[PDB]
Amino acid sequence: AVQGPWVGSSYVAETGQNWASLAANELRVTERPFWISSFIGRSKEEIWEWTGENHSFNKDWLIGELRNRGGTPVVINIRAHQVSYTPGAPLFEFPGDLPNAYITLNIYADIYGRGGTGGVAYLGGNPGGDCIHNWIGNRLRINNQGWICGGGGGGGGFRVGHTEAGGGGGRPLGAGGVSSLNLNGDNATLGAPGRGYQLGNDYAGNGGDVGNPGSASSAEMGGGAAGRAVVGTSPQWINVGNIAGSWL
Amino acid sequence: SASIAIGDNDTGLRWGGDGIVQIVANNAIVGGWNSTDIFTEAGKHITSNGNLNQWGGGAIYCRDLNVS
Amino acid sequence: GSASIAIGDNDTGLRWGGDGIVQIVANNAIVGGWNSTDIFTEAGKHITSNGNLNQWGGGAIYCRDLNVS
Amino acid sequence: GALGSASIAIGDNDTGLRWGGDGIVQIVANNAIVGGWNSTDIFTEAGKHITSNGNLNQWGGGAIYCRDLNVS
Ligand SMILES: [Mg+2]
Ligand SMILES: [Mg+2]
Ligand SMILES: [Mg+2]
Ligand SMILES: [Mg+2]
Ligand SMILES: [Mg+2]
Ligand SMILES: [Mg+2]
Repeated sequence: AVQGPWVGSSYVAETGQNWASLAANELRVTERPFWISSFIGRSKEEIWEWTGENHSFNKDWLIGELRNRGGTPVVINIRAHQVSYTPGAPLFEFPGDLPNAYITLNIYADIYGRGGTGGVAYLGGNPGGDCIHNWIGNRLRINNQGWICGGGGGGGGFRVGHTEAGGGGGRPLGAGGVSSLNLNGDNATLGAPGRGYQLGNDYAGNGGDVGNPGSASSAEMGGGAAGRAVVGTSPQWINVGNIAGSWL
Repeated sequence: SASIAIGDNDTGLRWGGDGIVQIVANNAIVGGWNSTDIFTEAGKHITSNGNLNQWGGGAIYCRDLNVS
Repeated sequence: GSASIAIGDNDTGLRWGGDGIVQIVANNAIVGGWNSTDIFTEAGKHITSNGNLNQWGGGAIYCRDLNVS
Repeated sequence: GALGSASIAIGDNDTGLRWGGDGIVQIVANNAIVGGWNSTDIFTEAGKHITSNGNLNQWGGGAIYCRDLNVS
């Protein structure tokens, strides 16, 4: 941020501009004329570079780091694939009380809610996870040059009589259902859902592809519901791009 | 008196109106002062080769500012 | 030297302001002056460039606040 | 004296205004050269300061140029 009393070199360092009028624009100061004291405490938007592929992404880590920047707006350039660590929590969540003036996602990779876990025995599959929960409306802006995907639902479980088997995990990386008999569904991969346990005409459901529900079992246990791409309030769409699952 | 030459007779200080002095160098009117202001004329510069200070409750006013 | 250099009439010009000190005066308003280290104006009296206003070299501009139009 | 023949002594003999050469004036106090002017500029010498106790203004299509800016 710009700090006094050496406001001049401080704004040059913060903004990259020597001319005050152009430094003002970098600090989003729109008043004209302006008092240079109004620079103090303001920051140029921050730009984050993520090139670490992360299949265990925790939305609370991101919330903490955004809050650490206070009112400063944050641009995130996502250049490696990202998957939530669990289908019970979205990959990214933007709570209504975030302080940042705005957040921009520049998506250059595939980002995903986690696939849902396959069901076991008479239980349906579990729902796919959501990708983005947005509670700051148009203060979130999305430039999707990659994929935004809700996770696939898990397959429905299988049971007839005493035989119990598990459904496949939803894409990506959803867990296969683990039955009491170790008649288990397959875990999904990043790129494809997991197969349910199968025996001839008998089977537990397969996991769903991104943005889709899990398959029903041969015993009619239903698949988990599809995960959703963007949930909650509408962001500003710089580019909608490729989306699997519902959005707004 | 109306005109104070300082060395050459195109250079020095002269009457510029009531309570007004002009600062002159080789016939160029570089600036002047009156009861409220010391000033340069248009396109004539003020340069401190030390510090340049504004003290008290006033302020600096400009069109734009370049900090190197 | 002189106690006073009248420019125009006796109320406007330059005056002795103390040891090594000169007062700059106009209709007996004391507008500013100088000494061995500083050229300055008095309280509420202004310095205005109608060209560029420069601080050149290793020093700095010091102010209370600065307004950019 | 120290201001010489092309000078205006004010107060004492080493304070006042001194010719600097054609079209140049020196502003002098106790034999120190505080600043001066020429046909294009009013200025101080190195390490010598300009101070307003009112406002300090730049009007028109020029600008203020500095090395750094301190705001209290
Ligand atoms: Mg497109
Ligand atoms: Mg002549
Ligand atoms: Mg005029
Ligand atoms: Mg001449
Ligand atoms: Mg009068
Ligand atoms: Mg003396």
